Amino acid sequence: MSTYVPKPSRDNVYRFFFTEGVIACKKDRMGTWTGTLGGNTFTVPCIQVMQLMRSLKSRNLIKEQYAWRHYYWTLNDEGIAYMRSYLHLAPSAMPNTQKP
Amino acid sequence: GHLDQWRSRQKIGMGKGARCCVICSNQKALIRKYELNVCRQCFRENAEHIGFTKLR
Amino acid sequence: GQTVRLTITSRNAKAVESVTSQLLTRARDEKVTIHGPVRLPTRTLKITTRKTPCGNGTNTWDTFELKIYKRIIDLHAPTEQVKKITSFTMESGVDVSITILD
Amino acid sequence: GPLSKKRMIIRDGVFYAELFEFLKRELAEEGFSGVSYHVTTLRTEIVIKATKTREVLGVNGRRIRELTACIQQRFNYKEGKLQLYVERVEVRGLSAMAQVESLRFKLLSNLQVRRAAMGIIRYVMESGAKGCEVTVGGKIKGQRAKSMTFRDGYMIKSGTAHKSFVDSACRHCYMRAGCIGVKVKIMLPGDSTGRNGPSEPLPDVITVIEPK
RNA sequence: GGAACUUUACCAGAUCCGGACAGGAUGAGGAUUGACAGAUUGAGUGUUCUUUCUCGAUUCCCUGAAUGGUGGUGCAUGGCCGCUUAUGGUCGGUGGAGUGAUUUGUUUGGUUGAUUCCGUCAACGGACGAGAUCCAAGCUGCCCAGUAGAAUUCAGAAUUGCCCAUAGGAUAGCGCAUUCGGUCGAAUUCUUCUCUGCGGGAUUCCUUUGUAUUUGCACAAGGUGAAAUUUUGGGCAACAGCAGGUCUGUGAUGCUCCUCAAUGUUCUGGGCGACACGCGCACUACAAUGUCAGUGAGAACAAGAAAAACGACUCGAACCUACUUGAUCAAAAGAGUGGGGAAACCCCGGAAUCACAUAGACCCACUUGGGACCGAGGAUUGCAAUUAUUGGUCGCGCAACGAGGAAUGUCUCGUAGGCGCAGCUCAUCAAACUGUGCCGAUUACGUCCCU
Ligand SMILES: [K+]
Ligand SMILES: [K+]
Ligand SMILES: [K+]
Ligand SMILES: [Mg+2]
Ligand SMILES: [Mg+2]
Ligand SMILES: [Mg+2]
Ligand SMILES: [Mg+2]
Ligand SMILES: [Mg+2]
Ligand SMILES: [Mg+2]
Ligand SMILES: [Mg+2]
Ligand SMILES: [Mg+2]
Ligand SMILES: [Mg+2]
Ligand SMILES: [Mg+2]
Ligand SMILES: [Mg+2]
Ligand SMILES: [Mg+2]
Ligand SMILES: [Mg+2]
Ligand code: NA
Repeated sequence: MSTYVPKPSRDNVYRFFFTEGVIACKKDRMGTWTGTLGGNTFTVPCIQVMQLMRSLKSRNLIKEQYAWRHYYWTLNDEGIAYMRSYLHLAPSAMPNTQKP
Repeated sequence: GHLDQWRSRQKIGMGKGARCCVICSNQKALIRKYELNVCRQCFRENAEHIGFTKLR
Repeated sequence: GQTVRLTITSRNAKAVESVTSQLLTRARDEKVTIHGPVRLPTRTLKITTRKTPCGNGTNTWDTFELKIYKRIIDLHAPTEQVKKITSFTMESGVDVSITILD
Repeated sequence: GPLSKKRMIIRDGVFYAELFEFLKRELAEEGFSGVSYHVTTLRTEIVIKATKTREVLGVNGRRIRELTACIQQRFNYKEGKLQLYVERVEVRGLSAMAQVESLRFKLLSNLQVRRAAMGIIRYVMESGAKGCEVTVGGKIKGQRAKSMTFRDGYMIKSGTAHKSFVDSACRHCYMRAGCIGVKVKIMLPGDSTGRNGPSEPLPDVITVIEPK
């Protein structure tokens, strides 16, 4: 597919990434990635998700783990701060992995 | 039209090129019995976890 | 008269026998009619592959086998009672399915 | 559609194998020792065995909830249908997976192979194991690769009974010179409790009960 | 590793960046993306131009460094596998002996497949390997069957006695005669057969006017028995190694090579299949212990369909197969109607080696043996069949081959050999492999001549 990521698609992925602090995606270029954002489902191509997460990893904002044709990206503390500023959320906002 | 040409044949989804190991994504010597879709070398390493055992 | 079939399936022989015995004892506690348990034929999944990762040497093979043990217990009991009998902790890897016979 | 029983068993085995691989890579530095899952209608409960349960959990279970998010997203579990639990191994020295990770960590810290391997053996034999056998191979000294093995106590190699009494695990160590393989075997003490030991008497051991 | 495309690593070309990130230019008075049409082109491929629209800050331009690679190096490696090595081998501790390397233990004798045991003993104590354990197969107990069956009653239906064939032999029967899984009948009774989780059962157990015998360890015949010696067949299998193989399994991996007209990736087309030839393995034969044509009775392992997607609204379809039609006229097809998630449908699994007193054709010939090569028609799988994909039909058969020199492989009982069937590779294709059952011997049960 095309690596060129539309800005709304990036915003949806980042909102999902912050809401659920982990994104798991199969490594297939001609594949589709599905996520749920406060209800409903939005679809991003798997290759574009890989591109966005590769950029984040190069900036040391996330931790990447790979196993059986699947990626497992987790936001770091720096990544949480980055997403909170990028998404213009309140400082009290936290991913679901951190809520009590 | 380079998007339509890009991976146009891989989108057909037939033959050995459409199938790969579910562990290593290699397209050679694929065990397709019982819909395992695991490479033979990868199966020997993971057979114990899958549940198979060497008996006789 | 409602007849309910319980199918116990696993790849561990000890686990399936333990679950079947526990179901049988609990079913007799509620003094319901029992048919079985029936030891259905055990199926062996067989995969034979070369041992070498390359193609070199004597063509030696590994024969991997997986055995599946299945049991069926027929109960003449209401669905509420059969739920009570089923309501217990089972071993891991044991699948118990409840179906109402026609 | 309803998959046949053969397909269901194959699917469940593949799910376990992928789950084991994911946790092995994720919890390598926490002494990952195994994983078991119990499936019900209400939820699927997964229990992780590790030595350092504090690092597996994290603060307020941050790490364990991140691992839950990984498993839930990959296998498309619904909300409230998946749960993870962490339990510690009662004896670390009787777990081959925990010891082989410890040996790999010590080798990655520029420690001598003889020192690290003997340290593992002393710890394992102190834990009550009948025997320990660790081996390290590949580019240990220089350009030429050699394999060296360190053993103590009992060890059975043949038959099918060593599949029960012997706990094994092998890891790859990535050094500057190349790849080093470490394999740890532990002769589990036959203990009447099934947690640490097959609980069966050894296949070739015959005991005569003393008369009253 | 049975490659049409893909696979694919090779060749002729053409795309994309899947060069993250950082630093520095340009930059919403627009960084950039994608395109209709006409040219370029193999391409109705915006790949590039003309032309303007479109998307907007994701990119683009330059340097660095990253990334990927079925690029190298298996003589840098891990892991795995093969082999030395299918035999009975291997190692400490303490003690003895040597200046030491080393040696004893670990052995002269008998026995065992066995460094297996019994004895003997500068050793004693142990640890592996062998054995034991494990998995199947043979006999058997309990448990069990609306996913296996059986028997018995009534009810229905069928044959029913004089019959001897175109020439008609041999082969049981001589209180109640049999038969009908659609008779798509109905009820009682059961586990003999089937299914199987845990058991039982075999061990040199018993015998010898045997061998050998101080003894011991044992051996040989015969009993008992389903089974009589590691029951049978497998799996596992030590310690040392090999510069054996694999960097073409992996997000295994060090160093190094390429990296934007790329050795990355994708697409198009070729090739991996080419043929004076040599070699290894297999299939088919050379025919009458046969080939055709017909009919009968008859196995066992096994496999079978799909999604975070498509339609309806959880269900359907993919996969396998039965029945019927096609059929008032070939096969192969094509179609419907069901069933099956697989002890449930296929299935009472009608495999063919085999059998036939079939009163069938052929009659010793490269012949009705053989079926290689090649020609025309048609169907099917696939996005694509030319370099025949694969079946089916009629032709070709005049292509050799009439039992194969020197050499050489494997094998001791349900074995060799012969015969099929399933799985596997697989959209289509088996002369391969992995299993399975069927018909079933000759020979030896010995030796160290050869290896
Ligand atoms: K001395
Ligand atoms: K040796
Ligand atoms: K023909
Ligand atoms: Mg042993
Ligand atoms: Mg053995
Ligand atoms: Mg190509
Ligand atoms: Mg690679
Ligand atoms: Mg080598
Ligand atoms: Mg190697
Ligand atoms: Mg010696
Ligand atoms: Mg002898
Ligand atoms: Mg001897
Ligand atoms: Mg492979
Ligand atoms: Mg070839
Ligand atoms: Mg002929
Ligand atoms: Mg082959
Ligand atoms: Na390499």
